Amino acid sequence: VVINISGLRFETQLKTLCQFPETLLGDPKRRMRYFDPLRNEYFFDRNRPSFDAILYYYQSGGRIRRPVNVPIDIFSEEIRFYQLGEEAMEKFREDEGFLREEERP
Amino acid sequence: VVINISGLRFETQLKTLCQFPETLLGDPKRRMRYFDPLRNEYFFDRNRPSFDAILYYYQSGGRIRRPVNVPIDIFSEEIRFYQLGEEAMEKFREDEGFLREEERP
Amino acid sequence: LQFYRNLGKSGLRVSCLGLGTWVTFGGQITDEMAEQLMTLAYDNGINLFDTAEVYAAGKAEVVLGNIIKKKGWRRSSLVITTKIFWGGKAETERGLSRKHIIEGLKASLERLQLEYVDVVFANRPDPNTPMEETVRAMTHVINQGMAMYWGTSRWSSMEIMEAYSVARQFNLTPPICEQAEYHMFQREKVEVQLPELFHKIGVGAMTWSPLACGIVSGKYDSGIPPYSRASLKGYQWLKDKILSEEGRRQQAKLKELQAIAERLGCTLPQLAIAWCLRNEGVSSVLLGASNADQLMENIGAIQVLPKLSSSIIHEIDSILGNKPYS
Amino acid sequence: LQFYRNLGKSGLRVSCLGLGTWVTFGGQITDEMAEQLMTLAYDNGINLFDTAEVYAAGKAEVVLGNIIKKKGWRRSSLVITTKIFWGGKAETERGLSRKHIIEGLKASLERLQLEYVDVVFANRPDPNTPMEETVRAMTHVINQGMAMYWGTSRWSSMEIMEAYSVARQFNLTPPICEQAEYHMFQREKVEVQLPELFHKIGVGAMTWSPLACGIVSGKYDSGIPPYSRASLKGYQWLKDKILSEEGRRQQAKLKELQAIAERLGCTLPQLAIAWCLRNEGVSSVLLGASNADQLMENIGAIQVLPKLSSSIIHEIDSILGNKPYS
Amino acid sequence: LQFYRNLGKSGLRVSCLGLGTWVTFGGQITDEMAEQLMTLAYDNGINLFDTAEVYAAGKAEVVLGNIIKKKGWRRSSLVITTKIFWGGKAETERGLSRKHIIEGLKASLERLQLEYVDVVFANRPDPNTPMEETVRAMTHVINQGMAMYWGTSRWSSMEIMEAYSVARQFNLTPPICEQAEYHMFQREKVEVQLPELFHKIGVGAMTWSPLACGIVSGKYDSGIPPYSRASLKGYQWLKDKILSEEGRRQQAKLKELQAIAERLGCTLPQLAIAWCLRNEGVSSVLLGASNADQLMENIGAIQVLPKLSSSIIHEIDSILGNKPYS
Amino acid sequence: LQFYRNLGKSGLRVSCLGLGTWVTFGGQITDEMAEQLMTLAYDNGINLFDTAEVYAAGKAEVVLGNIIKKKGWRRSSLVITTKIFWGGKAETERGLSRKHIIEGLKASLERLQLEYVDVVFANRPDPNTPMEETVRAMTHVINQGMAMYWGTSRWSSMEIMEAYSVARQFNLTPPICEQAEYHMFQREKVEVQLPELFHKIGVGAMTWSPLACGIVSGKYDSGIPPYSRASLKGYQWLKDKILSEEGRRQQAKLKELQAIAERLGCTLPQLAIAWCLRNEGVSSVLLGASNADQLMENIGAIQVLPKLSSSIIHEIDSILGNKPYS
Ligand SMILES: NC(=O)c1ccc[n+]([C@@H]2O[C@H](COP(=O)([O-])OP(=O)(O)OC[C@H]3O[C@@H](n4cnc5c(N)ncnc54)[C@H](OP(=O)(O)O)[C@@H]3O)[C@@H](O)[C@H]2O)c1
Ligand SMILES: NC(=O)c1ccc[n+]([C@@H]2O[C@H](COP(=O)([O-])OP(=O)(O)OC[C@H]3O[C@@H](n4cnc5c(N)ncnc54)[C@H](OP(=O)(O)O)[C@@H]3O)[C@@H](O)[C@H]2O)c1
Ligand SMILES: NC(=O)c1ccc[n+]([C@@H]2O[C@H](COP(=O)([O-])OP(=O)(O)OC[C@H]3O[C@@H](n4cnc5c(N)ncnc54)[C@H](OP(=O)(O)O)[C@@H]3O)[C@@H](O)[C@H]2O)c1
Ligand SMILES: NC(=O)c1ccc[n+]([C@@H]2O[C@H](COP(=O)([O-])OP(=O)(O)OC[C@H]3O[C@@H](n4cnc5c(N)ncnc54)[C@H](OP(=O)(O)O)[C@@H]3O)[C@@H](O)[C@H]2O)c1
Repeated sequence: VVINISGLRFETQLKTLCQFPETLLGDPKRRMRYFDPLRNEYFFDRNRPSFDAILYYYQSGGRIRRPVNVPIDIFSEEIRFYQLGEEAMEKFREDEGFLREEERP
Repeated sequence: VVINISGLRFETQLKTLCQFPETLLGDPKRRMRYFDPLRNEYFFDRNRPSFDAILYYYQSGGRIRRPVNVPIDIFSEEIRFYQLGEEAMEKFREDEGFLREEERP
Repeated sequence: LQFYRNLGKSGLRVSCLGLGTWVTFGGQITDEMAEQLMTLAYDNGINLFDTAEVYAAGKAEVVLGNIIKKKGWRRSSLVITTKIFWGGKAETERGLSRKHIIEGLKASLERLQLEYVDVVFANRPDPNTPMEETVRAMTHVINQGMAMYWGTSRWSSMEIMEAYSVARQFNLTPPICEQAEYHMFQREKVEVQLPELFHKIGVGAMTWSPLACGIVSGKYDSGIPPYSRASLKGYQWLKDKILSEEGRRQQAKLKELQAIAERLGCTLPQLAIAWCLRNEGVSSVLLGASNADQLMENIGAIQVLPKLSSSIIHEIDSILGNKPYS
Repeated sequence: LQFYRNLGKSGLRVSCLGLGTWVTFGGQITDEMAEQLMTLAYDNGINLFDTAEVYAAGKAEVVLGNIIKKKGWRRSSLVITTKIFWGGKAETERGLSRKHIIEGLKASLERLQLEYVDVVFANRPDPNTPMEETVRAMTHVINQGMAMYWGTSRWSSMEIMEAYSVARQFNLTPPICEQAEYHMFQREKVEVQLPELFHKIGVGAMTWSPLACGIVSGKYDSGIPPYSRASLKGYQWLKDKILSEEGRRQQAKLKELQAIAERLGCTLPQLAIAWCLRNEGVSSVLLGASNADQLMENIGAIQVLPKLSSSIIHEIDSILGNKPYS
Repeated sequence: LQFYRNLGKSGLRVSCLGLGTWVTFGGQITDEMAEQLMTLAYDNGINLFDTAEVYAAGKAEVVLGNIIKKKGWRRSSLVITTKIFWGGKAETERGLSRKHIIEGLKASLERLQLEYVDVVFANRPDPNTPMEETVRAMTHVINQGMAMYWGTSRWSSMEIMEAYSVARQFNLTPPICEQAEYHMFQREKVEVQLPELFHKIGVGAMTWSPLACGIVSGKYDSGIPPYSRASLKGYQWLKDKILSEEGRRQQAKLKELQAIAERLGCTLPQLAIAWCLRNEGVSSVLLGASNADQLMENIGAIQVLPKLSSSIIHEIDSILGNKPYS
Repeated sequence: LQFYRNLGKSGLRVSCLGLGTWVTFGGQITDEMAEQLMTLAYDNGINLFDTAEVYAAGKAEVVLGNIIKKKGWRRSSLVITTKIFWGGKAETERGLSRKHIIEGLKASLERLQLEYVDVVFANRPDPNTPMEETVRAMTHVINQGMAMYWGTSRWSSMEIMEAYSVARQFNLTPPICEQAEYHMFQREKVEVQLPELFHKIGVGAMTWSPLACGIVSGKYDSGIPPYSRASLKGYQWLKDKILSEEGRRQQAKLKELQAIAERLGCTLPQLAIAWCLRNEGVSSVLLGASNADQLMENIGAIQVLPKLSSSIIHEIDSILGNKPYS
């Protein structure tokens, strides 16, 4: 499949995106509204360098990084937009060091 | 629309550039002299990594960053060349920390 | 609803019913019944006429090309299709190679006496020929003028997506349609797979054999009537499907649908044709008839479709029970 | 200024006036007046001749192809256009599909008895056919030799930009022209929209009906003269626009422009034709006449254009008052 | 194993033996032996027939086109090839330029009386013409209809990879086959080089001269028999290769392989043909015969191939000893 | 050195001398001298023959096409060129538009009675037509079969680089040659500009008028001889260039080069032709003659070229003194 993040071409296999069949890119009915049948690709008008770490999340199999240039209020929206889930949202948490507050007894 | 910043293809929607209908890229009579009717794109011969933060200004809706590699005397010219306005120029000011001098009584 | 609808997302406007061609034309029925069968179908607004090059070993086209030559219809008012696959005993005369598409369409454009067909169909998928050769060959016959569009038939939903990813890469033409079998007992492919391709890439659906070769026609409850389809040679595979316990269970399921036919003032073929047309993901239904009194009652099944409410649909689903898992 | 100018930014050199074709050719006027009308227009430097396939139900082309066959003019010295859209009663005979462009241009190349037209026009936009099919079909008839260029007609400024973004993507040919209505009472599109496309992508403008079918001709103040355009059948829509209060207000606005005509030694049609040619964003004006004495006074309106100073323009704007917001 | 196999990865289905053409057709043998030689080869399942335009100075094609015209075989059941290179004394009549491919195939399509050949071969590589001109010229004759595929002959494995990198860049058609010499004494190219191209890009191999012009036929041990190939004029280069000490050492190596022939109930040509077909990287073997009793024993070498076990292969390698370094 | 060399980097093999066509063919000389002039030039190895469609108002081609029809030469052994530019009085009959290239080559392929020319030349650059239209039009006549290559003439070195950057973008065909004037008094363009294009993109050079229409022929020292080129009508511009003081200064510079001609056993035209061929950046020289005794001494100037040492070149440079600044 070919994904076109506002001009930057990312091109990966289909079985890589099918590892997580609940996200935006994994569900063939949620990503179907971003198709482009003239160029045979998916076109997202999002931030460019933030998708280099979203695609590596699918390729590595679950790890979440953060690129150095993109700030935290930007990269916390791309995880919210691509619908990676709270499992992936909390894996982004302790990678930045900020542990969530424990539930009071 | 397709924008070709000296070899790097940036491709965004038209309604994103129409959010700011006073800039260079928002005015269809000021950007019309940079058209290229053989490839159907706009060709600017400017600095390459400085446009990644200009396009994000339109996409996010007003925020101005600065990429880490480009110095301040370079990025202060691209805001002057793309005609983002003094509203966007002063939003670049306190992002770098340098507050402008107050008017004397 | 609409009579003349688009074939998928292309520009071709087809009637929602289309007279097909099989054992009837050039085989079972005579030649004078055939010219009678076309003139009372063309006058009722149907313009889509199908054939292929394996039907009657290349004699179904000579009896179809002779009618249009004699009746004097304008070529611009018709839509003629043609399928390419088995049309020879040799080894290099069956396949989807570049040598057979170019030769098979050229030889089947002299039996039809035309200069171009409207859609040229790939009759079944070929595993030996690569997909780049079949898309390049079908684009060559379109650009030479021998056709106008092309489509697939009996291809899976992956090989239609594979013959589109090639065409958007090498700057060729993608297919516009797909022929998939559809009736009340084979409703898997046209209901869960092809409506996803219509939204993604824009292919249509042109369903064939809506009465399952006369099984849903209700004539096969007490046995085999004489001069039927199953009573001809070469159709033992049909007769062994209705004499078996599986077909008689379908005949047991046709008794209740007989009661729903008379409730709406129609017969059971007029329900089964209009049952297929209840969607928007189906662009045309290819009919088939043996005589005039069979056909004129089948074209009348357009008016049954506004009577097809959601209640009659929801309980026909209860009688059949083969609703696919969505 | 210049007589022979380029059609937009293409290489075609057209005369700034061009004899059109409507109800006159093959309909209203006879066939001997038609051959008289062409020979005294071709001799005055006009080479651009228009027709279509809906005019006189396909009889305006047979009376145009018979003149060029008889008079013996070289095909290389003329420019013949043709529009494609409504040319049949059937459903598959009107549209901008691939089946109608290829067939409609081929059938309209036997009524003209030519081998190719120069520009083939899309007469109005089709919403059912996708834009990729119409650009691929118009590039197919150019490459087969049946045309030389193509252009749009009555398309908006967005669908001309959409049929250019496709052609620059799939390596096809973009359009070169656009036919938009232009006179003193419809000056919106050719003044604020099409001069932006001429600078961006390079299409031209070939305006049609400059006298608004004889409304600006000044013959419609006291009523309907006999043997006029409004006195023919099928033109009640024209007659109800001049009998209404809106048209008589335009007739009230034609009384003052009558005074500006005689000041410059011309009549009111000779002003209205040369008023359209005052720009550089208009490449040609398609005329129309019913007899010889109508036409030779219309071709004489070239010399009125160097008399058209900025003062006469600025106060004609005051009389009309329909200057579009720039 | 399989009789009809694909030509590489294309869609063309060829018989594993194919009757070639050299000095025999139009030269050495007569015309009545030639028609006899084709009818008893076409009836045994062989459809692949080769020629070129340098054979017999353009007379091997007139004797091949006259047979198919007279015998009345369907063109869709045959596969006819043709090579382009030397076919004129002038300077602009030999090469792989655009002027010679288009003219040489057009003139060799009147000696064959056909309308298209199936594969058109480049007979040897041209160093003067750039690779972009030869790929653009071979794609032009395919799109005009004069051929169906194209392939190289005697090209190295780098110039086949260079004529593929061009075709995948300018959106042209790559070659599908390659003719490389292959017998027991020239087995370098088809064993270590061409099996790598079949996995990488998908070209085939169509080997020529499997008996080394009769050297492996065993008739050249005691000298030159009369009416042989070496006993004709213009073949001193052949006779000096078997009279030399190098050829007699091969004749010394043919004495032991004579013993392995009679062990398996065959003769030595029936071993040498079926020795070439032991691979899957070879798609066809181009035969050659002078009379009927030569040919029918050569087509019989299909059944020798299932007798070709790994033991007989491994010790034939011991007798020859020219196994290439893998 | 080499007689038959490549035209630039293409595959066309041309003789280094080529018989041209101007005022001689169809004009000045008769028709029996013309057939005599071609048969004694074709027999000396020259295959390149030039014409255009402005020469003799379209009569230089009818006298050239009649010779090849009568003499019975094979079309595959010749190279015929043709230039397109001014061939009509109308406005739409001169230019490099798509309408004139397609029509002008089609009308000039009936005066030549051929089916295709080898190279079709653009005779001078057109400023009105954009470069994308002329490259798309020349690729259309190549793909239709009406030509084989194309080239420019009198274009600057920027517009050849502009008609190459377009062709490598839209996947079209770039030009292969360029016709630039070259003799001892106009040596600017072919010495400092065109050798850079031969290394960059690979165009050739086909120089025209090597004797400057007979000025270097040495016949113009004592005045105007009768029946010369300057003694014909329409050539006052030539006569005013040799009667002026600038031309007589060249005649003063021809007296010393007369002494260098007799030293090498040749005459002054045999030096001036072989002076042009001293490079490798020039692929052919287009000659011109009025009778047989003029021509056979000009073809003999091949053997003068191995006598052209570096010493005779270095002092011819001293006599002329117009060596361009490199
Ligand atoms: N793309 C492919 O691979 C493919 C393959 C096969 C066919 N097709 C297409 O499918 C099309 C449809 O063919 P089909 O015959 O199978 O469709 P069908 O409608 O299922 O078969 C109708 C058959 O039943 C009979 N019949 C029709 N209406 C009847 C009625 N009211 N009462 C009693 N009998 C009635 C007719 O005569 P009888 O009573 O004598 O039976 C007719 O032969 C063909 O024309 C062909 O173009 C395509
Ligand atoms: N692309 C499209 O969709 C489209 C659609 C329609 C038309 N067109 C083109 O538009 C072209 C122009 O047609 P048109 O007739 O509407 O143009 P027009 O110039 O506005 O109409 C002129 C009419 O008025 C009359 N007339 C002209 N000069 C006159 C004068 N001095 N005095 C009195 N009467 C005069 C003529 O005869 P009467 O007095 O009898 O009226 C003529 O019929 C047509 O030829 C057609 O090619 C294009
Ligand atoms: N692409 C290229 O550059 C190229 C070049 C040359 C040829 N080729 C192709 O190669 C093909 C094969 O030609 P080829 O003749 O060299 O193949 P070959 O099989 O090596 O030569 C067979 C020759 O030996 C003789 N022969 C065959 N079987 C025999 C048997 N059992 N006993 C005794 N003699 C037998 C035949 O008659 P004789 O006994 O009289 O010899 C025949 O002439 C040609 O047809 C041509 O199409 C291609
Ligand atoms: N691409 C373009 O724009 C263009 C334009 C013009 C021409 N051309 C080409 O240029 C080619 C060359 O034409 P050209 O005539 O100008 O070449 P040229 O060689 O400079 O002119 C030779 C003229 O001088 C005379 N002549 C030749 N050899 C002679 C000799 N030993 N002694 C005395 N007189 C001799 C001949 O007869 P006379 O004594 O009677 O003069 C001939 O007319 C033409 O054929 C045409 O194809 C191209």
